[PDB]
Amino acid sequence: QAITRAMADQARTIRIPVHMVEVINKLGRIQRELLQDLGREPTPEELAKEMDITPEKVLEIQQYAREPISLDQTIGDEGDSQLGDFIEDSEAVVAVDAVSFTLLQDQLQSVLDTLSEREAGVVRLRFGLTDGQPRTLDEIGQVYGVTRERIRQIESKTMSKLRHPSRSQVLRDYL
Amino acid sequence: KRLKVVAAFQQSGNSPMGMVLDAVPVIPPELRPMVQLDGGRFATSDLNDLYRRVINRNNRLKRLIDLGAPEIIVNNEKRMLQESVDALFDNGRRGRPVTGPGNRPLKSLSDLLKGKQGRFRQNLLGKRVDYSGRSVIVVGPQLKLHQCGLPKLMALELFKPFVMKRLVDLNHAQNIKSAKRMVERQRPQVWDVLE
Amino acid sequence: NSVPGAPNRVSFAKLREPLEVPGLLDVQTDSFEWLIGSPRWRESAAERGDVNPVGGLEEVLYELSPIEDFSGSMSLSFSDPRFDDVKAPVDECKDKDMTYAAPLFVTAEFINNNTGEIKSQTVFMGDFPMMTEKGTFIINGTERVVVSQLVRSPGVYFDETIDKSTDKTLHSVKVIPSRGAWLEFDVDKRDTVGVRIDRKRRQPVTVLLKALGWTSEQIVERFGFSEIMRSTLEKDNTVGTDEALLDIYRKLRPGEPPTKESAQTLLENLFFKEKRYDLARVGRYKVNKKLGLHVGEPITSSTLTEEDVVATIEYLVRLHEGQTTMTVPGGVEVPVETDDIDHFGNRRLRTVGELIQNQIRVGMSRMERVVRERMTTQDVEAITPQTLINIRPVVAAIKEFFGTSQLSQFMDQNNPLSGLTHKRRLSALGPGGLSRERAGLEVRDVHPSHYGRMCPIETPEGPNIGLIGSLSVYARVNPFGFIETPYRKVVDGVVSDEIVYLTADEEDRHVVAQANSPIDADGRFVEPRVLVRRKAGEVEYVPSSEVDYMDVSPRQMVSVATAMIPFLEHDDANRALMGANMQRQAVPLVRSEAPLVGTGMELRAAIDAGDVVVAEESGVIEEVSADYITVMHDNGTRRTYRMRKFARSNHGTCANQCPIVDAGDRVEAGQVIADGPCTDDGEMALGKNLLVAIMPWEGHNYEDAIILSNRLVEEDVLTSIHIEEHEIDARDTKLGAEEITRDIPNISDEVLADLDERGIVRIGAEVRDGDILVGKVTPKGETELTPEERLLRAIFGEKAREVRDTSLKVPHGESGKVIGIRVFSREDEDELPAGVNELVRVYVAQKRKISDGDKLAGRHGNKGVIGKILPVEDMPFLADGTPVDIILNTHGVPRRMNIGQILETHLGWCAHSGWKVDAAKGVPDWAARLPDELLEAQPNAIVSTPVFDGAQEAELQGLLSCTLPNRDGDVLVDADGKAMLFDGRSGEPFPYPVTVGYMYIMKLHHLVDDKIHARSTGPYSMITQQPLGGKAQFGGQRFGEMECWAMQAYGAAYTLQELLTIKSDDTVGRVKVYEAIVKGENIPEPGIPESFKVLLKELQSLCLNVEVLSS
Amino acid sequence: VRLTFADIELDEETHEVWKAGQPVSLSPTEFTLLRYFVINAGTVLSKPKILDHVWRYDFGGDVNVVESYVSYLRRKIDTGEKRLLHTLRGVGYVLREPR
Amino acid sequence: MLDVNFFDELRIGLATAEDIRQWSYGEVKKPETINYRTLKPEKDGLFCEKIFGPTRDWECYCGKYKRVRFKGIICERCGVEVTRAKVRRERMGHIELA
Ligand SMILES: [Zn+2]
Repeated sequence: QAITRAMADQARTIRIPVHMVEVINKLGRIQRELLQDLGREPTPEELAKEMDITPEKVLEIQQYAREPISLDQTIGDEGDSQLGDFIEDSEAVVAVDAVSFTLLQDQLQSVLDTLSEREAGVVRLRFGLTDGQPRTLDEIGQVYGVTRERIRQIESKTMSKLRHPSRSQVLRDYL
Repeated sequence: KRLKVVAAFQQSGNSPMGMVLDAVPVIPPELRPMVQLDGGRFATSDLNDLYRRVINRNNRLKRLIDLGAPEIIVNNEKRMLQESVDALFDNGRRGRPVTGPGNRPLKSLSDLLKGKQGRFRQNLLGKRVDYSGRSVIVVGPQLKLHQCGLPKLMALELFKPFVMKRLVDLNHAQNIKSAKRMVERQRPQVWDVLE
Repeated sequence: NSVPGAPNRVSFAKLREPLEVPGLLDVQTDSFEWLIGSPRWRESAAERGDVNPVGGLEEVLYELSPIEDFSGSMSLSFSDPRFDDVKAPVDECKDKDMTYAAPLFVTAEFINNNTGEIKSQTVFMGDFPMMTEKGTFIINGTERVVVSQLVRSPGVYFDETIDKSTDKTLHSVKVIPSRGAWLEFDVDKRDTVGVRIDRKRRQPVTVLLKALGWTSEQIVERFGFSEIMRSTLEKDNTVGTDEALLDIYRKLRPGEPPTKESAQTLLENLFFKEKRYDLARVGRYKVNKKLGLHVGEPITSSTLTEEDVVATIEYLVRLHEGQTTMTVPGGVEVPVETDDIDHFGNRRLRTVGELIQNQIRVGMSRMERVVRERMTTQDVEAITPQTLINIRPVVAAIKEFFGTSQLSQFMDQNNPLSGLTHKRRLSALGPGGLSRERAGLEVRDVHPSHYGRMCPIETPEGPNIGLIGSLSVYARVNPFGFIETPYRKVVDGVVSDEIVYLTADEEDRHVVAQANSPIDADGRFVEPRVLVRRKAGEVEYVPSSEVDYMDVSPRQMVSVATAMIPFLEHDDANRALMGANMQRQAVPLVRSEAPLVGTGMELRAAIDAGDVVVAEESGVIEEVSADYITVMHDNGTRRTYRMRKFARSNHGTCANQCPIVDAGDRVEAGQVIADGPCTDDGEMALGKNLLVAIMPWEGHNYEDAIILSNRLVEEDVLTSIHIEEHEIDARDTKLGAEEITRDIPNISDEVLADLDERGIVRIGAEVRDGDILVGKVTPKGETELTPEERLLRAIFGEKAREVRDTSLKVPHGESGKVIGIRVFSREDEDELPAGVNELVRVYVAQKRKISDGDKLAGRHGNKGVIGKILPVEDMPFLADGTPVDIILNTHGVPRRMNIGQILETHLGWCAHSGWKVDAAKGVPDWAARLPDELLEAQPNAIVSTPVFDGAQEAELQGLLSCTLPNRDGDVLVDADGKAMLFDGRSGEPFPYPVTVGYMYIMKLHHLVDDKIHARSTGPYSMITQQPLGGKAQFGGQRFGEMECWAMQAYGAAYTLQELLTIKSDDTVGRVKVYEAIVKGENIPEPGIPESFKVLLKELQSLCLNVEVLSS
Repeated sequence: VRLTFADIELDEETHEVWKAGQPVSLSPTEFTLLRYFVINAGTVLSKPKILDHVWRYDFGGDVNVVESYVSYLRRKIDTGEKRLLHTLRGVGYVLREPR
Repeated sequence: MLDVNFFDELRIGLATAEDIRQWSYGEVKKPETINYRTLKPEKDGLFCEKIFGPTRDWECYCGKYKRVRFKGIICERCGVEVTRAKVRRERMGHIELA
């Protein structure tokens, strides 16, 4: 019992609960004993009957049973390079989209400055441009001394005057 | 021979207490990353295996010592803890190196600083750089000394932001986002603005 | 000829070959037949050692049986290894990427010794991979070839050393048995003996000799003449066999307490038991032959015998004493000499059969361990053979052998020659072999014993020089793994046609003669003293009556790839080596014209390559077509040969197969039917015949450069199709699934016009870099949607587009048309991997013209890129007005010792023009030795020239003398070989004649398109923010520290700083500099590199207190 | 241009739904939830994602709203205990025809 | 210590336990790295979000804070400080040996 608990809980790089590894081991056992009795690897559908579960769960078990690989092993036939040399950092900054976004917000501010300063402030606080907090209509009213319905009318004015195709063309290309 | 080290210890304010170890630091996770290679397969830096081993040994030692155990078991566990520590710091320095799958030694911290594969000689003295390329050379008998040939595609890819700023300056593409596809489609107006 | 479809290749051979070259694939086909035990191997083994005809699988099964239990009341046996039919044909298996295999069945035998029970269960053992006719294994659809390797043959190896102190010739021996413990006997600085066992530098012979149950009485009986051993016996300091046994146990197995039986059993368990130490059958035979122990006894009991140790000790001592013949009591006398390690008599050949059998054996042992474990725990009398047998380890072992083992790599096929030389090649690397750093200068040399066994030319020129080689054309593998070659035998100046086969060590006892010797049609040589090769590699003169053997033919010490070079004897070894290397790297053209001048090996190589379909059975041709051919046999039934068109090779080269027969012409069994990628009319054709000018031309051919005519571009003379395969996997993810549709967000129309409504490209639509190939829509998930997007969607009405367009973009630097679609899906009920739902593989092909930068080379090793493709007007042209085709630099010829290329050029011009030797007033003297049917020739004829028995200089002079013109009266090439050329630029005739002729030129697989790379800003690695490397990713050139040294030498500090800081490492610096050269702003100061900080963190976390001090 | 799955039929023009052909009226936000489901039929939706997209970003309430809503959709369309609108614990909700 | 390229000395010496526990942002006490289902770091594991810092930018483990407005303030529930992801490159931990 102690050895089995240790193997289930501690011998895996990715931790798996004992209930799950028990069924994984049962699946491996039944598959490797059915290989001899059939002479052919069984498609999950059939092992699903032995496990009395849907084959989707069997496939999920199989894709969970795989273990992580090492980033130091030489992948080349001869020894000159490591696997980690071929891995791209997803979180790394592409350095083009960031610059594009800088000019993109420049274009945004230039376009919105065409609109009225009241409307510009309304949309700025509406979607959280000056800050990271988009604000509710009542906040816009209390910072403008106006009712929420008039801010709704202001929003209607903003996104209507915004659809005017001169703005539409100069902002559409940037995508 | 003994003086040339004991005198160095004496002159400095370095206590030899740290020359033995009581706690072990942990390298930041990003320097020992687990990146999910596409397809569900994971990949780790093999330092995490050693860290797991030493953590397991330490936890078991804690359990044995605070549970009450024969001295043989506790001493053996301490021995394995020591072995795990040296394997972490210097794999294969003494005894058989600790291998994993495929019967290959695991990388330790010291293994990252040795030979042409170490941090120094591979990633600090020399580095891979941007704005570069490689091609086959041919004889240039009609050229001058200061001149040299350059393939058109090679120059186009090398001078990317330069031509972007130039073409946008020439109004080739109202916007740089347009200039992306403007250059990557290799439309004819890029060649003169490149030249 | 002697081949039904052989084109008439007139050859300058002076002598007839007593035998034709064998099947060049026999080094693998025969081994696999022996491993299987097929009747084809059975009948051959019936006359070459039928004393014990045993298959490799049979051998290992008999070795394992009978496995026993702890007590002995239970037993299991294996017997009768039988196979079954293949699961699927070769083409079908390669199409749907499974492994070409057949089931394996072995009848087990479970015996209950206590009471008596027989259970003959027929147990399935797995899908054993099988070798195809071409000799290529197929695993997961790809073509894989297992290459034979060379290892030290297990046995004894007496060596001699100098102590460099008193000039005393020390001696040593190393019993190197496979799967066993080493034993070393030697003589140290003094006159004692070193008998170190398992690297323990102690224990002279006294302790071992007494531990073998012997007393000093027998030792002094055997050794009364050896002053070296008598003194050692005097200073034994240990008396009593038990004392010696316990001393050995102490110095061999410390830690455990010894007993009266621990060491006694340990000695037998170490060297006299088969469970821990067993030199192979070949090792036992080698020991027997070297020591003369057994000469007429069947080989058995692979475990070491007591006589062997005593014989080894006596041999070592007598060698130390300086004798010449040692006789064991009870065995035939053997010579006393040290054993070389590079001689081919001591280097085996672990072929495919041995390697597969060894991996089978390790799997056999693993499952046997499992069987033994289950054989006791499980209750008795409820046991069936199925219960014990677990076949998982065996299939795991064979699969792990075939994949990820440098002894079994990809079958590189850019031409039939590369396929041929991938097999029949000898490697020195791998498990049990030596690595490059392990390889000293002694291994890489060419031992004199290689003559005829292994070719001394075909070798990679990189760091693996001397390790990987290729087998000769006439060589054969002996049943024990030794490389064996045939040779004629001569008696009293009479050479018989009896062909005997001799191993490497067998040639020591005899004397082999010159391959080309003045035979007088009765065997006698005109002069007695003939150049012969002696035992120790010495070449001296020997009277005719003294020689006993003579070589089969010339080109016996040569390989198939390096037997195609005409005038080989005129080329230097280095340039011949290089040319043999580029022979494998030729690419298949669209015409594949036969060379004007070649060697007779081309036809046989093309036929045996396997990619040229051969009519197995004779008969008339019922119907012929591009896609299929149906031959009407002589007896009722017919045979159809499905053809392969534009099949992608393993190296992105076409594999077109065009038929060369007619509608009603009778064909003969063994005749060529359709030509392969690099064949025409059934013979090798790796290049084209081109006019050559050896003059320098305005420096455009300076330093090995070549300039070609644009006619080759227009006429498509040098152009090769390149098939490229792109894969996309549509797996399962917690986003749902990936659909192959057209619903890709934010796409235009002119890019989507050539893509069908099923998510793939229309068959026959041209694409280039960056175009959309397969539309794999993927749910994007969710992240921080930029506020700007929220504003943007209200200006044009764009929907959310909740899916990421993870489609196929055609990568940079390639284009072309689309061949076809091979689509796999789970809905199609195929064996796709777990989680994977759809697999689509698209094929893209383009016609790659010749261009500057492409590498061209002849067969003599003259390489070089294309300096310029200039129009036909701008080239020298003869008085006939024919523009020259190619131009080579003259400086490269004399300085590289490749004089053979101009000889080939002269012969090619002669063949192109034709000749009629005027043998009216007697035969000319040069033509007297020149054979018949050569004095007359037609224009554009084909001639052959064996590498070492070929056309002489005088014959070439005579051919140049008679050079009948084409259509008018014009002898453009004079007697000396030069010719008159007019400049195409200025128009005045060149002041001096220049030699012209036809030379064979082939395109190499080093095209400039695959080697051009540029990168502005790509991806970066995880640990350090440096860019990646290689054309597969965006790459980025590596700036090594040596280039940094040159950087410092100039003193250009700022350039080095930028290179190491902002172009490579500093992330903030990277984004800032990009912003700088998009805003036109001045480039800012470099920051602190991130890799240095990462180093600092490793030092800090390595328990090293590291701190950077401001002041 | 109408959106269909199994027996559920959608008309985006005048905002009404069909469940194998008998009338039904439905609340606005629940309608939007059903629209987000059918437009991503064949893709699983995660709750934070739903409250992000169909629901306004300034939503400062608890999470139980989304389960109450999907319970409304179940009791409206998938009256049976087993449903075409499946639930994954901690992963969100999705529209699957049961296998 | 703050790396503005104004350096005059690089000093290296022995690292006592006090120095390393001064550097550490917590103690690792569990040999767990990534949950097999949610693919997120565990608590007090080798990839501890609380110890080595946030993975996503301006996000806590429990999702209590997900906006750049919170800066430096440590979540009171999961204990994860809200800052950039580069601290995962910077911050380091330690193990207390028994
Ligand atoms: Zn939190």
